[PDB]
Amino acid sequence: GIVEQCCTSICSLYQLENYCN
Amino acid sequence: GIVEQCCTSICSLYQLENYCN
Amino acid sequence: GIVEQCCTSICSLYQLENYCN
Amino acid sequence: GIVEQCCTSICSLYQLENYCN
Amino acid sequence: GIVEQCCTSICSLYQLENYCN
Amino acid sequence: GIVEQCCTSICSLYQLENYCN
Amino acid sequence: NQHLCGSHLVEALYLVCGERGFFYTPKT
Amino acid sequence: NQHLCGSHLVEALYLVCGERGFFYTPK
Amino acid sequence: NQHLCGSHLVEALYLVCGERGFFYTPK
Amino acid sequence: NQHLCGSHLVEALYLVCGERGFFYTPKT
Amino acid sequence: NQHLCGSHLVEALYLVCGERGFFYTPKT
Amino acid sequence: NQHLCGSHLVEALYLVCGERGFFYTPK
Ligand SMILES: COC(=O)c1ccc(O)cc1
Ligand SMILES: COC(=O)c1ccc(O)cc1
Ligand SMILES: COC(=O)c1ccc(O)cc1
Ligand SMILES: [Zn+2]
Ligand SMILES: [Zn+2]
Ligand SMILES: [Zn+2]
Ligand SMILES: [Zn+2]
Ligand SMILES: [Zn+2]
Ligand SMILES: [Zn+2]
Ligand SMILES: [Zn+2]
Ligand SMILES: [Zn+2]
Repeated sequence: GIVEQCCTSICSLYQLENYCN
Repeated sequence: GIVEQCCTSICSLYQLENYCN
Repeated sequence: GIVEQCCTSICSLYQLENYCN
Repeated sequence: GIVEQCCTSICSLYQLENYCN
Repeated sequence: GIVEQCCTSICSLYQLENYCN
Repeated sequence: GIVEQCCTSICSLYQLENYCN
Repeated sequence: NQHLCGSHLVEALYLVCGERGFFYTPKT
Repeated sequence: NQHLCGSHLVEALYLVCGERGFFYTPK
Repeated sequence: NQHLCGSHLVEALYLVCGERGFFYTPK
Repeated sequence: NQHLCGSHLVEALYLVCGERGFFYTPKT
Repeated sequence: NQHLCGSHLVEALYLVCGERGFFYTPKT
Repeated sequence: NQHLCGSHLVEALYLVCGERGFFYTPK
């Protein structure tokens, strides 16, 4: 879940890439 | 310049990283 | 008040229409 | 396509509702 | 009009202050 | 520090001018 | 449907109202 | 290419006005 | 001059969809 | 690297993915 | 006059400074 | 129609830089 990675926790720009198509 | 470059043509986030302190 | 409807509480897009001119 | 349609011409929020999960 | 003026030509935040309640 | 002036505390638009080049 | 405050609320009003325009009166 | 159009206008109004509030009406 | 382009499109999608979520794919 | 929620998270995804597109699925 | 953090603070600086440019140094 | 202009540029800078901070100066 992107929310638990990056909203509820802190995440990187490469972690955000996981959710690109 | 980057500000003009990003608006006039293509810009990558990698190129924008040069302007971080 | 829009704030008490939609900021302090949760509101819908039709509730936001109430504040259009 | 919707992304091109919204930018090239008119888009309603109703039309954008098709792209919700 | 201010909305058209800001988009068509130059706008200062001072000019936008006229539209505060 | 702009953060302690305007994020952690409340600041004015003339206080924001202090951080223009 | 949505929790919206400050500038996000205003952008939401712009989207929903559009040409109709709107009034943002947070105090009353 | 220009400046305060559409969404950006109402964001600038919120900044300038804030708790005072504001009216937005195009022509 | 127009309306929902790039960044503004995905902001409008979040508003309309919200907790439902959404997919974004240009052509 | 960054705390991002709601519309800010989505704008971040748009910037990083761009042409690739993305999916925002907050519930799962 | 306003409580501003993160990306909103930066957008505010852009609006007020504009052509003058600005520096965002949150740590000091 | 293009990409990172004006307001969107400084938002992308904040994302990329964050707590590091950044300088913004057009030509
Ligand atoms: C998600 O679509 C709507 O329900 C909607 C409601 C009010 C509008 O003005 C536009 C769309
Ligand atoms: C700050 O630059 C990056 O590390 C970066 C990471 C992922 C991208 O997609 C682009 C840039
Ligand atoms: C609301 O108008 C102002 O007071 C203002 C202050 C600083 C500026 O740079 C511009 C406008
Ligand atoms: Zn903006
Ligand atoms: Zn924009
Ligand atoms: Zn914004
Ligand atoms: Zn927007
Ligand atoms: Zn926005
Ligand atoms: Zn925000
Ligand atoms: Zn943006
Ligand atoms: Zn934004």
